[PDB]
Amino acid sequence: DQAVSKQQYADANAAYLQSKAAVEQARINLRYTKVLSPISGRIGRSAVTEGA
Amino acid sequence: ASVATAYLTLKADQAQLQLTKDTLGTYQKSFDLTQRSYDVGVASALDLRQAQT
Repeated sequence: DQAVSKQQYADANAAYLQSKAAVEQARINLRYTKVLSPISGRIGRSAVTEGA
Repeated sequence: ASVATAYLTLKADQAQLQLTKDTLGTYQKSFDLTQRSYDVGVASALDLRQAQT
């Protein structure tokens, strides 16, 4: 109903998209720390055990 | 005395009329600019309603 400008709607949409980008980078660092298989195959032994 | 005061109030009130016409001109130019900025999108409709009042 145009009760606020289109410009500080574009500003709020930009703040929303930038904070989605920050959550996406934090979710990338959180999908790390559980080190997934880069490729499927046959795995050897753990050179770095628990606790190290 | 009464004819003199009537003529002086006539001159002063038409000068007041000219100044209110000039303030009306400036308010109309300000609403013209707020309607211009409303079409483009910088100013919201609240500033448009304030300029219209």
